Amino acid sequence: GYDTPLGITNPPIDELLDRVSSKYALVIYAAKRARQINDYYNQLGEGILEYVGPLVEPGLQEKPLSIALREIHADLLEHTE
Amino acid sequence: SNNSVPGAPNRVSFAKLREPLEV
Amino acid sequence: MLISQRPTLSEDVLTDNRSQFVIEPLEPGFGYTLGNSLRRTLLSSIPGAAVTSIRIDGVLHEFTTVPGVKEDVTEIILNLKSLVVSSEEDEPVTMYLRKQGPGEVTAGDIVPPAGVTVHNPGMHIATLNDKGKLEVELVVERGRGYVPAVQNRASGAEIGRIPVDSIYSPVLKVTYKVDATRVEQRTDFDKLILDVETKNSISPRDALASAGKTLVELFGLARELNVEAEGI
Amino acid sequence: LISQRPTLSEDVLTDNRSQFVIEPLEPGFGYTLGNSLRRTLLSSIPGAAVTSIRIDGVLHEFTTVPGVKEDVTEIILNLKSLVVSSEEDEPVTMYLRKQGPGEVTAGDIVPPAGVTVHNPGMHIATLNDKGKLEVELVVERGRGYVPAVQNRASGAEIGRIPVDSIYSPVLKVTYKVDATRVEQRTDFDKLILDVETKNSISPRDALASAGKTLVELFGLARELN
Amino acid sequence: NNPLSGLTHKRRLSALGPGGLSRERAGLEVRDVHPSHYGRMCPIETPEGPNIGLIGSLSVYARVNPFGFIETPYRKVVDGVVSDEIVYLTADEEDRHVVAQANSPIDADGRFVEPRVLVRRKAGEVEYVPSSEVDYMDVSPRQMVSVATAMIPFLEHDDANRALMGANMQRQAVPLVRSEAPLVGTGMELRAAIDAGDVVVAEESGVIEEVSADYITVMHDNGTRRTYRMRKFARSNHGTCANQCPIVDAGDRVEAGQVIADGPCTDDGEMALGKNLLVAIMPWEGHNYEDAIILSNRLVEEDVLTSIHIEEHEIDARDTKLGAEEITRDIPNISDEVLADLDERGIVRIGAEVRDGDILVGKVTPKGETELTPEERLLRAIFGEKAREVRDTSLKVPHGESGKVIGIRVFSREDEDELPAGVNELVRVYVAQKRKISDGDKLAGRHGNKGVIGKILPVEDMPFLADGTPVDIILNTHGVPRRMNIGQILETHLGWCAHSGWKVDAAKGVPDWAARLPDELLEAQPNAIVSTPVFDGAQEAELQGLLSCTLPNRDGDVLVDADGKAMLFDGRSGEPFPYPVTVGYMYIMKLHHLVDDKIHARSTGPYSMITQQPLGGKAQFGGQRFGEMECWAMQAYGAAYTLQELLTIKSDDTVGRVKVYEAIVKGENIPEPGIPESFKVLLKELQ
Amino acid sequence: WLSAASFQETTRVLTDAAINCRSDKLNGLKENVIIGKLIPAGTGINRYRNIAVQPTEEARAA
Amino acid sequence: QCGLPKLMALELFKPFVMKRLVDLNHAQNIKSAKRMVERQRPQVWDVLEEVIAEHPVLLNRAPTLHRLGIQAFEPMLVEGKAIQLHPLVCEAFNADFDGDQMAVHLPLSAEAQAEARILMLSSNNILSPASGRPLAMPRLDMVTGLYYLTTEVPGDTGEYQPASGDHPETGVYSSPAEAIMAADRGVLSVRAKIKVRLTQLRPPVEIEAELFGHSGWQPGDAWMAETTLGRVMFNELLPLGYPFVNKQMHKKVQAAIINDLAERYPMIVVAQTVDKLKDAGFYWATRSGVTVSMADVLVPPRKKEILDHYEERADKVEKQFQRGALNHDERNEALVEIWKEATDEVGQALREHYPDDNPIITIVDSGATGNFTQTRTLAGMKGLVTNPKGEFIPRPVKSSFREGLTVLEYFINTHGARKGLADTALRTADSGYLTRRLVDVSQDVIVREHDCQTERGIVVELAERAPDGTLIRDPYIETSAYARTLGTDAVDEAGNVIVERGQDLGDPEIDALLAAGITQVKVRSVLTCATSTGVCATCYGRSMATGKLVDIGEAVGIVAAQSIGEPGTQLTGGLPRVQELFEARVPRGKAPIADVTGRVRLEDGERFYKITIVPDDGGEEVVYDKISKRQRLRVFKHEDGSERVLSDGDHVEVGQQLMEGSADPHEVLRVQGPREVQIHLVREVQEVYRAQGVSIHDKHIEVIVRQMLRRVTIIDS
RNA sequence: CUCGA
Ligand SMILES: [Zn+2]
Repeated sequence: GYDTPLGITNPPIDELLDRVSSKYALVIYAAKRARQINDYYNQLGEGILEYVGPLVEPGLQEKPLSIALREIHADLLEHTE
Repeated sequence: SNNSVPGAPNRVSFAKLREPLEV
Repeated sequence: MLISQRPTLSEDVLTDNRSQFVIEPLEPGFGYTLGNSLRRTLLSSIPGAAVTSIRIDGVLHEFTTVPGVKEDVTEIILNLKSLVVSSEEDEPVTMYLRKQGPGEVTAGDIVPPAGVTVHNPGMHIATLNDKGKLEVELVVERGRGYVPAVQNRASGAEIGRIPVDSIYSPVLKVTYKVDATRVEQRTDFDKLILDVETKNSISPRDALASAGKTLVELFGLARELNVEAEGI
Repeated sequence: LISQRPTLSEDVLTDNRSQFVIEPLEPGFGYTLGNSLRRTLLSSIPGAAVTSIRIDGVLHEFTTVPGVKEDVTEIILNLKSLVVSSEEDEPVTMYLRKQGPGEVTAGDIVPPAGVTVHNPGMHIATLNDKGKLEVELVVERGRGYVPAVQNRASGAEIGRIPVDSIYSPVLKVTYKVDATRVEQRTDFDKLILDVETKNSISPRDALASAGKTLVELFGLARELN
Repeated sequence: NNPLSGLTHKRRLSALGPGGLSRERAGLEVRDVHPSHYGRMCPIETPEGPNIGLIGSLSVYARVNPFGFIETPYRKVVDGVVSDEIVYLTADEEDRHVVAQANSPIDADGRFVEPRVLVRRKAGEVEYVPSSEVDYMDVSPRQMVSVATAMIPFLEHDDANRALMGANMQRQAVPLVRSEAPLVGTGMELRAAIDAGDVVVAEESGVIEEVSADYITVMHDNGTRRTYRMRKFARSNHGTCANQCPIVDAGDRVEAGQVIADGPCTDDGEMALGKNLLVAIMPWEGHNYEDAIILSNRLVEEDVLTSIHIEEHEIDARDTKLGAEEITRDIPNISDEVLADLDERGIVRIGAEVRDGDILVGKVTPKGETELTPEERLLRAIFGEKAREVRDTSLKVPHGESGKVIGIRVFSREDEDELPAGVNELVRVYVAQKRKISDGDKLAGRHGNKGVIGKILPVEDMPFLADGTPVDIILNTHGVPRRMNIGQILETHLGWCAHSGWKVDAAKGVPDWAARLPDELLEAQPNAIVSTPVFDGAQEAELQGLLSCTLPNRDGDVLVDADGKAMLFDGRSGEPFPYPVTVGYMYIMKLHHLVDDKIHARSTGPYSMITQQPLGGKAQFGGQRFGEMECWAMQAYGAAYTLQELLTIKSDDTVGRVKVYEAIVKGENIPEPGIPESFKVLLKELQ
Repeated sequence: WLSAASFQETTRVLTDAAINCRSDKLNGLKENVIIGKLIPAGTGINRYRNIAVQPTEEARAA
Repeated sequence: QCGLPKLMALELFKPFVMKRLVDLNHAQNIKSAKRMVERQRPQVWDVLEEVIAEHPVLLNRAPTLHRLGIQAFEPMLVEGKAIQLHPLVCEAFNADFDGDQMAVHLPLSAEAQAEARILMLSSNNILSPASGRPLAMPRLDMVTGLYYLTTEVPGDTGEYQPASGDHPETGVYSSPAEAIMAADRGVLSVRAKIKVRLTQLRPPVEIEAELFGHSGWQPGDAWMAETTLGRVMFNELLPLGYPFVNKQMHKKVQAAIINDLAERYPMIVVAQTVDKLKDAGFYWATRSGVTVSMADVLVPPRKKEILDHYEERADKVEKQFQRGALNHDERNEALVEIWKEATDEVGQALREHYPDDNPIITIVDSGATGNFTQTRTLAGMKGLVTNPKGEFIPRPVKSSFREGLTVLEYFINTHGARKGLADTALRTADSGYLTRRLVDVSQDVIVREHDCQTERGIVVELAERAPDGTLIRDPYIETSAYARTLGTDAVDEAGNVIVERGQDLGDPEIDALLAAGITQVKVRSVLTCATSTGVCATCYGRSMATGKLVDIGEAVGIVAAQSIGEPGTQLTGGLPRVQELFEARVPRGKAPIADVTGRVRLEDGERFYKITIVPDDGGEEVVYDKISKRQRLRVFKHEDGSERVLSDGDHVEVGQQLMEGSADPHEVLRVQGPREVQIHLVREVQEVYRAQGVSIHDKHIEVIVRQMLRRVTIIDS
């Protein structure tokens, strides 16, 4: 019911506020998952017990914050308050 | 004309009042 | 001059008769130069056919209401103006539309003479009242662009004939905008976006190809002067 | 109301100005054609200009030459008015040697084979008894306006002084249309294009270059997907 | 900055200083205009910062008596009759009489036309009074304004606020490569340029014997010769280019006191603080939105607003504890390619183009062995480079600087040059940059109408007139009727009439509007220069009449209407604009606020030794200050992590900032912030 | 006393702070800003700060 | 989006660029990768574009008055050396383009980028947190561009003509695309009124009911409209399904639409719709013919006649001063009222003489910018100017800036102009000082609980009922009633409750109580919130910026302090009055109060004033002593007559203001209680900001007063 | 010290 979100407005901030309780809680969900994806890309060539890789298909040279923000949008993560 | 004392370009003034004392 | 290569044309198909075209990338700032020219060429220089004047039986000096139908006069003229049609004869062609009895009139209930083609037979025209009858004569001509009804005053005979606005152009609505695209390091190069919504007489592809042909011929008049150089 | 193919006929006003009438055109079509020609004329017409100069006694723009009234900056500004054409389409050098007294004009330049100066009367510098001016002038061929190429980007050494290059040979372009709005079956627009150049090329040669530019360009819509 | 800024500075009246008052000890009463300031201190020209009212400019005709008070001239009125006898009165002497306004209707003999005339009285009272009561009257209308203020045409149509900015920004004009005198002037530009002292006036009459770009020689009538030397490409106090050019030619008779050569911001002896630009008053696609400016690229192609700037770079070779710093081309671990622009001494050569980071003076300083990092000593062992006990301390080009090296000056203790004790060599390198007008550079007019450059369109995109000539500058219309500076509109109208010329209908007598105009104004050639003196000059009746008889162009067509508007064509689409637009010529100045200087950015860099926080200022390569109010904004957003990141690892965390830089180049994640070193210092100070 | 000494009357606050021997519980916006802790507001409160994110058991083949 | 220079982004992202230069093997090691960025090798510009991709940055313009003084943007590499800022965020930054500079800050950690992407992004902050009304809306050129095409012109070409004679109805188009083709040829004007068959715009809810009603209008269904082509083009900008608005787009109309779009439609739709309004406004502002010329500055026709009539009255008052019949102090006041009435007559002579086609009138009347007072000064007369004393000069500036002031007129004008700029530097210092005092007093006020469950609240005057029976909307609904939450069910005369307890008072939910006859609501307030330290979200209410209930953890105290201190730049009461209230000073007015309810005993004289009150129940007489220089407030006596000047025999209530002025808030506490003194401080502060054109929700004022009454003193240990 | 918003 809206034009295609371009750039940093995707995913739409409205839908992201549904899997989460508040604006502030979405920040921690995305940031901690972004650190997991970044640790996967840095521990992919060495070691085990590496963090879970990108749950969704990542785009080329996509920032871990963006991947994490789509995994949150696709209902692929949990939480613990 | 405006300021016809040193040899400047002829700038024409919309002057209605005369200048009694120069700067 | 100097070579300016790699300008391409892509098409995104929104609907069957509405597409978006992108010409990318163009030298700064050629998108603006040809943006308004492509639009005006589409909207005003493609041959098409449309209704020039109509005449309704029973409507002589009133033009307020038609007895036997719910729609008044101007509402009949509107949905008749949106009737899409194509003809192979350049001279004007007269068609007749007649249907009696309670029911509904469509553009399929029209009888088209040989050479003309009605492309929207399912278009509603009029609702016929109980024991209702509607006779109307349509005049179809070829032309280009949009000509007001006032100039069709001579086409109607002095006997209850009313002239209508002629939407000759097969395309309906065209808009354009220019954005920026960096090929190498500079971001000055232009990206032109054309949005053309056309009737079902022709697709947006052929409408653009027709505008290109007529433009190459137009600027060809200037090219024929000397045939000098310029980078491609 | 059917088609008649449009016609383009030329009218000359001076040696570097001509009017062009194009008729008949669809109503509302004349303004856009005149613009698309004006925009292509003012920007994308090939021409030649001086890229860089080299004066013997100087090493940069911000200095003077003994005996000349103008500093090197003012001499370069006067050389920005130079109109020149070149057949080589490659870097080529012009020379200028003049001993004072007297005035150095554009006619005092000795152009190599292929290039030619189109206003031999342009003032360049004023020289007295002690004045001597020896200048080399590199002339390339391009289009539009390119700023002075840096010495770090080029291989030019310290002596060379790069200059801005104004390659466009057209000077002033405008248009007017006459709309036939008499309510009848026949309405049409007549475009009157006005083109003034800088004696480097004739006005019809410029319009021909803008013609081949737009014929080539608009041919992109004709190819199918 | 420009000759006018220097002249105004020598005529400043400052209340601050010893024996005066402190800035903290100056209420709103010391700063505002006093009725005794009439004809003595200007009520317009004063800064708008914290020094408002504390710094004034002396009025034009004002002078100082040996007592210390300021005298201003007046015309002594005998018995209601204006006399040419002029006497200077002090402040209290003026209060003991009553004076008539300068623009009083006066008979050719001297008697006032009206019995009651506007007269100023003691305690700032303005009222009508009998003609037999007027004791004195003002010399000139502009008697109360300053030199810079007297340079604003149609000043009487501009409110005091924008007039203050108009005069203050004229002193900020940048001397351009070539100078154009304004079409619409006031007459003050000539005396302002000559009395400034940045031109070359002939002391004695004579003929020009020899003229060069270097000097001018004058052969006097008695037989003696005086030679004036031109100041060429000299750096001013503020980095502008002070460059004088000869005007006269060989064998020209020149009278005494005549300008034979003019310098920066001067054209034929008049102040040329800007250029005449073809202006259109219309909004244009939002690029000129609220005070932004749209410019034609012609001003870039033709160096209309190009200015020369010169920077001074300096470095010295001292005696250190372990030897002496030496200026040498031999610099450790530097290729022959960076040192390629240096001569055999280690100095950059004249004429070389230097970007930022390039070496200007190669200086090496000896560093002790006991001052080496463990890694640096290992790195020295794994490369076998012995005898490199010196480090690099060369003079490099700062960030944002680039230009041609135009001059070098070397001072050596070895060569009898007296340097401060402990210095062996001193080198100064002058770099000149040619700055074209750029997006973001600040332009302004004479009526306080300022704005930065938001967009420089190609010459074909510009809205162009009927004959194809595109406009040069587009000014948003919304920012005109708020500021109450209609003078820019009236200047635009008169400016066009000056560019085109006019011819008043002489048949059937002189028309009723041009009855007050001098006979020299009834006809004007294109590109004519005119004067609108302050509080005198052109009236709107005469201006409206001139627009009606503007001269046609070369084709014989009149482009602007009697209303002053003209029909423009959209250069982007081709369709003419639906309504006529005001078009004319306005004098635009390039102010000394250029993005080339005001841009700055920093990843890391120097830190203050005591507080371990990043340095300040662009010149020190410092960072921006996230102040107290900015922390309230982060807290208001709830951006806790962004706020902690700003105040710890990005500022004064000694170990956190290094581990953040490593984590970025490693691709790792950002580590956890530590304890700010500034908080450690606070505790050690409470102790 | 640390939030007060940074507002107004620094010496008047530090004198009474040392006489009364006051101890400051570092739990406030102004205090955490000075020492470098996360402010107890917004994304800094313990409700949002200590949160564990784990993917749902669904995963791709590789 | 924002545009930063390439040379700024390279240094800002320098370590990130070095990392990528060494990954793509443009550089051997990280050491040489640094030398490449310092030397600006051509490879870095291709690498830099990959780096800044979707990495937000922070833009800041000092002074940072409110939290929107710093916003997050998506950087876009642009040439040149200037920062490119969006035209809609100019209002928040208070940033014109006359030499302003902004600071850029790059968030590094994942949490900081997430805080910029979600919390600080410019698109997620369209509404003002202080008032809830939009900020990123058309403001200058944009409102003029929209106001242009949404104008009905009676004589415009292509206008609809009724069927008469042999020709039918002229000016009825089948499709808006046809109307566009008509406007292209030159037959139809964009502002001409016509009839168009629309098929992709929902009709107004008025006419949608009669055409369909049973089912909503569907994209594809047709209907006729009597608008202009421009008004149709304007309605295409707002999202599909929005009710067609056939109004003229004033700034107020556009603000109302965007406010309604923010309440109902989601965030991303509002951000994209206002981008469409921006592009459309700038397009038509270019072609709206808005221009300033000397011809468009029309002078009053009766200019000489009006001034000669008041010069006559001024000469008569001057002659009435020559015979000594008027005091010198009274002559000035007499001439002031003569010239104040003169400037009003010249101002009225300009409104009627100026057409509405004139661009100077179109700018002011479309809400673009400027007053008519400025227009009057431009074309009519400056009027009475002030000397550095303060009172108006007995002689006005008769000339207009179009005419040209005289030497003495200009000189006397500068007196008020310079002191106008001078005190502005001092008034901003006291403003910022008050602001930082409010910041420190409420810095730790956080939302820590969802609902404290206290049924306590306060009564809000929703509306007032006229004597005839009509209910008049209260002026304080915006700042005191909207965005509240209920603490008591609203009951009308019937037993049914219109709105439940704990429901956010939206825009239609206020009209529900308005049309129900009830004129008073009991709403949850942050004053009554019984929480240990912070405040609960239910008592706070709707976050004005978020448009929903405030989230737990939002530092509403700092937001409140910024909301009050941001408009403190413009005051005259005045700014010292605001400091008299927040510092709990014994005010200058020092108005008395009724300590006990009862009967008034007015014992007035001329040497002094003394008033007693007989207690309505027991007690003894309470004697006061007041100076005769004050005057009694017209107290709403029990007679229901609000203009009842307090004479003896009136029935005043406890804690009733006696004489005019400002009652001592210290004494208001020890009379009516903490609950009432808080309400006094709230709407007393609110009267100062309301009397200046600033709308601050009472919510923020209440957050400060809650901190003033958190402490009590000890009487007995 | 001076200036810019
Ligand atoms: Zn609560």
